[PDB]
Amino acid sequence: SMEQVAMELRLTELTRLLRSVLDQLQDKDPARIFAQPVSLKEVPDYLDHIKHPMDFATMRKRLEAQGYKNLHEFEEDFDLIIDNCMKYNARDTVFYRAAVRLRDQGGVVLRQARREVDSIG
Repeated sequence: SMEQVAMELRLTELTRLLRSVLDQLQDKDPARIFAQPVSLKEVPDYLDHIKHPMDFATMRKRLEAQGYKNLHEFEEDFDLIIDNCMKYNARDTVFYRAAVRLRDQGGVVLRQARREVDSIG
């Protein structure tokens, strides 16, 4: 149908916006602490602590499969990155600190993205 296509153009544009959002968030992690999944070869107990691992490469795969239906689902995944880190790592670690800084700097980006999503519809 013509509607199904209109719908698909909206998703494609949402994906385009979320891709730019993802790039902006990932720039706030210059150390690349959150770039890839935590290695289960190197942290073999990880899944005993963290039940829903997340990282920027895994978000990018979902994004490019147009697997995010709305900004809420995208934010859920970004929040996992931060919250998993803040639980697994102690407060006095470069990892925890990196998550706090990503959360704080990401807030600004996410704030405007929500306005753009509501605005463009």
